[PDB]
Amino acid sequence: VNYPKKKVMHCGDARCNAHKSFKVVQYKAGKARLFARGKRRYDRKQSGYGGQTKPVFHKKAKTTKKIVLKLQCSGCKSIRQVVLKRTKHFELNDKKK
Amino acid sequence: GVDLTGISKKSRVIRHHTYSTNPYIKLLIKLYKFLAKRTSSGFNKVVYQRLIKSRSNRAPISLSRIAVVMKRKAVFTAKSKAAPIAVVVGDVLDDVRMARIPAMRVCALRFSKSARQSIVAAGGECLTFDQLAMIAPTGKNTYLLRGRKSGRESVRHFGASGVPGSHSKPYATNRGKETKRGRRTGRSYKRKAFRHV
Amino acid sequence: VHSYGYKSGTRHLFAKKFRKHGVPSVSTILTNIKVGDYVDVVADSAVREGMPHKYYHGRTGIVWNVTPRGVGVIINKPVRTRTLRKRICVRFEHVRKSRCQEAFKAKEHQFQAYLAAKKAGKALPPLQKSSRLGGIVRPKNVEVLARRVADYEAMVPY
Amino acid sequence: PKGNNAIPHVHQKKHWNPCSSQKGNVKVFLNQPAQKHRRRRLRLLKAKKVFPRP
Amino acid sequence: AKSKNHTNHNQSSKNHRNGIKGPVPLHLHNSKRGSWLPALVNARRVRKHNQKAALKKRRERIAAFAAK
RNA sequence: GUACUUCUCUCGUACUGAAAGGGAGAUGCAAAAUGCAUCUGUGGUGUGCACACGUCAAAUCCGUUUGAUUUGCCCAACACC
RNA sequence: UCGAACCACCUAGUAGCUGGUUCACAUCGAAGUUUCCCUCAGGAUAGCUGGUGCUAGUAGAAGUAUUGUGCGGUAAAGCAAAUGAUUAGAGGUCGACCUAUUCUCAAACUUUAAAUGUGCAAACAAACCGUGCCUUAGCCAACUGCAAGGCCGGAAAGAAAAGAAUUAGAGGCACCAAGUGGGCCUUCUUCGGUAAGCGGAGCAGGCGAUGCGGAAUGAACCGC
RNA sequence: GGGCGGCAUAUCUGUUACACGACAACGCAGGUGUCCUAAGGCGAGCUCAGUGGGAACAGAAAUCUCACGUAGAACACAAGCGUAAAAGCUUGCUUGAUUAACGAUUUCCAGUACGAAUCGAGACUGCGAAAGCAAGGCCAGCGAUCCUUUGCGAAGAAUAGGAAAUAUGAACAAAUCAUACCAGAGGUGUCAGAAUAAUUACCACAGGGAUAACUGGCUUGUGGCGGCCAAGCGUUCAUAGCGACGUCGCUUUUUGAUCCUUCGAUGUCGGCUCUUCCUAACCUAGCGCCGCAGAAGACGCUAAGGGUUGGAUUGUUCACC
RNA sequence: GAGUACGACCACACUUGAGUGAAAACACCAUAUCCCGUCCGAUUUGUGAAGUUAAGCACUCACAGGCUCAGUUAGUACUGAGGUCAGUGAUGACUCGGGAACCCUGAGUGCCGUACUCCU
Ligand SMILES: C#CCOc1ccc(C[C@H]2NC[C@H](O)[C@H]2OC(C)=O)cc1
Ligand SMILES: [K+]
Ligand SMILES: [K+]
Ligand SMILES: [K+]
Ligand SMILES: [Mg+2]
Ligand SMILES: [Mg+2]
Ligand SMILES: [Mg+2]
Ligand SMILES: [Mg+2]
Ligand SMILES: [Mg+2]
Ligand SMILES: [Mg+2]
Ligand SMILES: [Mg+2]
Ligand SMILES: [Mg+2]
Ligand SMILES: [Mg+2]
Ligand SMILES: [Mg+2]
Ligand SMILES: [Mg+2]
Ligand SMILES: [Mg+2]
Ligand SMILES: [Mg+2]
Ligand SMILES: [Mg+2]
Ligand SMILES: [Mg+2]
Ligand SMILES: [Mg+2]
Ligand SMILES: [Mg+2]
Ligand SMILES: [Mg+2]
Ligand SMILES: [Mg+2]
Ligand SMILES: [Mg+2]
Ligand SMILES: [Mg+2]
Ligand SMILES: [Mg+2]
Ligand SMILES: [Mg+2]
Ligand SMILES: [Mg+2]
Ligand SMILES: [Mg+2]
Ligand SMILES: [Mg+2]
Ligand SMILES: [Mg+2]
Ligand SMILES: [Mg+2]
Ligand SMILES: [Mg+2]
Ligand SMILES: [Mg+2]
Ligand SMILES: [Mg+2]
Ligand SMILES: [Mg+2]
Ligand SMILES: [Mg+2]
Ligand SMILES: [Mg+2]
Ligand SMILES: [Mg+2]
Ligand SMILES: [Mg+2]
Ligand SMILES: [Mg+2]
Ligand SMILES: [Mg+2]
Ligand SMILES: [Mg+2]
Ligand SMILES: [Mg+2]
Ligand SMILES: [Mg+2]
Ligand SMILES: [Mg+2]
Ligand SMILES: [Mg+2]
Ligand SMILES: [Mg+2]
Ligand SMILES: [Mg+2]
Ligand SMILES: [Mg+2]
Ligand SMILES: [Mg+2]
Ligand SMILES: [Mg+2]
Ligand SMILES: [Mg+2]
Ligand SMILES: [Mg+2]
Ligand SMILES: [Mg+2]
Ligand code: NA
Ligand SMILES: [Zn+2]
Repeated sequence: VNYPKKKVMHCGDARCNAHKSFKVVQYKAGKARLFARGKRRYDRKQSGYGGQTKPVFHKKAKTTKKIVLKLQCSGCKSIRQVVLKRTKHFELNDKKK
Repeated sequence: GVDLTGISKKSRVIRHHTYSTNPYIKLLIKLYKFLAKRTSSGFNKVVYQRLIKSRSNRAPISLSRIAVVMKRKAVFTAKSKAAPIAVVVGDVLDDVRMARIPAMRVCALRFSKSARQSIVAAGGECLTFDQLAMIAPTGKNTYLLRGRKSGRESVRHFGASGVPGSHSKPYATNRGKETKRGRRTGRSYKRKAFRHV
Repeated sequence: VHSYGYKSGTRHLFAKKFRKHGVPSVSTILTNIKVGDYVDVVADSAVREGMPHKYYHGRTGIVWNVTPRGVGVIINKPVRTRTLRKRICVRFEHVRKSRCQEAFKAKEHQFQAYLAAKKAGKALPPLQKSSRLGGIVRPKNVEVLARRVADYEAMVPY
Repeated sequence: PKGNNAIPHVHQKKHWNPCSSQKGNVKVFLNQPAQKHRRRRLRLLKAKKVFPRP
Repeated sequence: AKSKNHTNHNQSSKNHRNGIKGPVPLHLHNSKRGSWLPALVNARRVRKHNQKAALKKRRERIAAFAAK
């Protein structure tokens, strides 16, 4: 799927309340923190004897992921996230066909 | 044979005797069973039916509730006519939220000690059901009253709390527990507060 | 195999009659729907917006809500041991004003007219007599009813 | 069936019940009246020993 | 070992033993929640005035009864 | 065992919010980003026991009873607000 | 005593599986179906059932009619009508191709179209009448016009007559729970299969749970 | 039966399905995990598939032109439905595929979620002269808890937490760090969602006739045995003998189909021995007919009283000599 | 008795031929400086009024094709209820009820509104 690099949509911030140009960036998950509370609990559980203490998922079935876009207003610098349908090839293309 | 399909579904659960072990309740039932069959008054029949009822089905009444409904009837009542005797087949309990009450004549199965003190201190009189039968044998000029039951905690628990449109309390000793999934839109879903019937 | 989607098994249900295709006419657009009216819920297949589910097609109900393009209709529906009052949201093109109370409305208006005529010295219309009563019959022509030989040869083809 | 009931948390999943194979972990109060009498008897006996001190 | 897949046998008999109960009448449970909001808001203003008129009317009746 | 006691404890009279934290009367006058006044009072509406005014019908041993209905208040409840 | 000895103990190990489960009478009386479940010999969950009732004892009644007013595409029919299939002549070297019709058809074809069905209505919280009155931040360019909520009145065969309903016709509201969740047989309809006392469905009765009187004999047939 | 295979495991269209709705099978015929910044939105113009006539190279078919053309085309992908100054085609501008105060509803259904939809209210808009039309491509195309991760709570104002300043780390403050509340994303296809390779003939247990292997039972496709019609064969001549194309049966000495009985047990093939029964008759008793000279035979009828062998190979039943 | 503009129902209104047409309209028609749009003033847009009912349009005609409403087909096909009915069966009839369809054939060939205008 081809997506434009800039989108003009409503900026709900109180200083805009109008349609503004947003820069489009694909969302990427950040790195898992070592000191996140669930990670800290998991490391405490995994220490010592007993082996693997939690399930490990293996039966993958999906071949795609839902596309999330981070849209940033030029003025407010605020970010809005939108969800697109699942696709195998997401591309940001300013060149209209 | 006679086709009588579902004839047993027409019959209803009607009780004639009381489960009470109180001998004074049985004396009252004996007295008002006689009056409900030898008089034409509809008051005696209703009073007799309520004496047979169980304790849960004779809800207590607050003193403030009696005074309020008495005032609603006191207006639109001629000054010549005396106020009716308030009759409740049940207990009368005092209400600390209303201190100033008029003088009323109240007949009940039982009065709480504070309720009896409040009625007398206002100039009223606490009557007994055998006294009522002697001054109002046919129930003339009486105000039959019932206590409230819709506010009981058992009623607030009736039904499933997980179905849409329901607002019953669940059976749970821990208030914090049973609050996450099915009660907040963030956790999977939330039970719908309203449903059209 | 067989599936259960929203519009399953509607090949003949959601189809126009022969030579009666086309979008809804102006008279449908100009029809006024009010809260409390009786409406028949008949889906228009040429308007694939706000169509009722196939169950509610051909059911008559009471309007409970009116919205700029939509009509809220309460429809009875039997489920197991009881009937539920289902509220459906459809576009105005899928409802027709129901004539289910036309005979009752005429009966009420006739009574008012009869009452007014009886009130002020008017001649009431003559009461209709029953056709099941007896009477003498004078037949103009009388024919013999019998089975003939020609009847048996006429039912043989070839 | 189960029906509408409180979700039970009665614990009692350990070997508390005395039976064959289990000593149990229980404490009854069948000696409560006797111990109450003993405590009063001891207090009156002690007052005699420390008389006339409080 | 296969068993029966599905049947509606005896279900209509079961649904009619306590009968199929009729619908609730129109005058009961006629909540306006979820209806067209602009008409709902205007109706609330009229209903608020109607309650005020009802309160005043009872005041006149009480005084009129005490007048005689 | 029975009789006696508890400035305590517990369950309730108040509930909400993740928490910081807030926290429920009516009427009138009026529209103050904590507005004033009063305190014998169902917040309102529809349906609703008994009771009280009547009003019809039937039966009466002529004392009444036994049904329906009008109006007032409507208790308990139910439904809209 | 050996593909992990023997003795005591944890151990009365767990078992959705097999077996058992002790008095009488009385009032009622099922289900083998729905949804979810590592679910298919089991559970939860609705339904069926009992108990307890509550509420103003005809009320918001109905596995039934009648009369109005909607819905339908199965039986039938048709191919001389669309879509597919298909035989044969005729009329405009042979044929092809056109025109007309003609032999034969359709679960996944239809112009048309039943019987049986199915939704709504048939005057007591309702509807009808008085451009009667109040309110609105509703609609309309406005308004006495439309919309809504009320109030005040009027009228009410309480629903005539035309075949013009009937009722062993107390309606509504709850609470707490049990068994059941292997079914099977027949009437019509019906799918797979050559067929089956075969497998699988729809409607409704029945056996299961039930004997009695008949078909000599038979869970289900006839009668009851 | 199980296994192997397949998937009827979540799901969409037509049909089965019996003219409301609902309805099964490892029934029938096909689909789904995608694809699209346009193939979304709107406005305006236009009409498609196909024919017929005509025009250099040009022909069955290249482009141009005029008529006809009810859709016989197209609308991403299965199917149905729908659609003609469009819902199709071309084109111009666009981001209504955004946000949307926990509004209500439908389908599944327990009237619970999830997924898809429907009718709205508010913000900001896109197209249009305007009425209007759009919060995706109508209807399949998708995902709980816990955990991880991302976005939102801009700056500045308040003598005081207010109508309006997110909160907590509980002796108190600051800056980090970690949490919390709200909305998404990373996934469970066994799709209401455990983290899973074989073998056992050395085997074990609880059970099941809810379920196979053996006897019976129902059926008779297959096997076997026969009729009816009469094209032919029989030098001639349908029927002495037999009988293609068809068609109607019987039998339970074959196999298959089923799963009613038995799994707290009904002893499995073959042979040996011994008895009895059936007849669709090989011999023995009679009797017809013949392509019946005789002899030897063919076909048929009544008849089961009597008889029906010894051996080589093979466990064999069969088979063969 | 007609016309125009907007229309409701959407063939009794359509399709194919042929004929007729007062008035006023409608329409063909003339033209391209401007507004506007095209390869092309063909369509569209602007400005006009010299000509014509030749087309459109409106009526009428046809043993016209369709379409509409009836009749026939036909109490036939089918069907709700019933039988210890018939028949080996396939199936069929009967009893109490409901009741089609095509072919064929008869008639018909728009109707109803608002405003303005002609006949006047
Ligand atoms: C291998 C193999 C096939 O051959 C057989 C042979 C005998 C059996 C036993 C069954 N016969 C009847 C009953 O069900 C059982 O009797 C008993 C004693 O168990 C099963 C199969
Ligand atoms: K706050
Ligand atoms: K066995
Ligand atoms: K012989
Ligand atoms: Mg309370
Ligand atoms: Mg069909
Ligand atoms: Mg249809
Ligand atoms: Mg149960
Ligand atoms: Mg159960
Ligand atoms: Mg309980
Ligand atoms: Mg021991
Ligand atoms: Mg079976
Ligand atoms: Mg089952
Ligand atoms: Mg509380
Ligand atoms: Mg707190
Ligand atoms: Mg040994
Ligand atoms: Mg099990
Ligand atoms: Mg047992
Ligand atoms: Mg019984
Ligand atoms: Mg199984
Ligand atoms: Mg079991
Ligand atoms: Mg068992
Ligand atoms: Mg047919
Ligand atoms: Mg036909
Ligand atoms: Mg055809
Ligand atoms: Mg069909
Ligand atoms: Mg009666
Ligand atoms: Mg079974
Ligand atoms: Mg049907
Ligand atoms: Mg159907
Ligand atoms: Mg497009
Ligand atoms: Mg267009
Ligand atoms: Mg959803
Ligand atoms: Mg979709
Ligand atoms: Mg859209
Ligand atoms: Mg589109
Ligand atoms: Mg789509
Ligand atoms: Mg859409
Ligand atoms: Mg899924
Ligand atoms: Mg599942
Ligand atoms: Mg070996
Ligand atoms: Mg067994
Ligand atoms: Mg078996
Ligand atoms: Mg044997
Ligand atoms: Mg055979
Ligand atoms: Mg066999
Ligand atoms: Mg077997
Ligand atoms: Mg044995
Ligand atoms: Mg045995
Ligand atoms: Mg034996
Ligand atoms: Mg023989
Ligand atoms: Mg012999
Ligand atoms: Mg012999
Ligand atoms: Mg002309
Ligand atoms: Mg001319
Ligand atoms: Na049983
Ligand atoms: Zn901004």
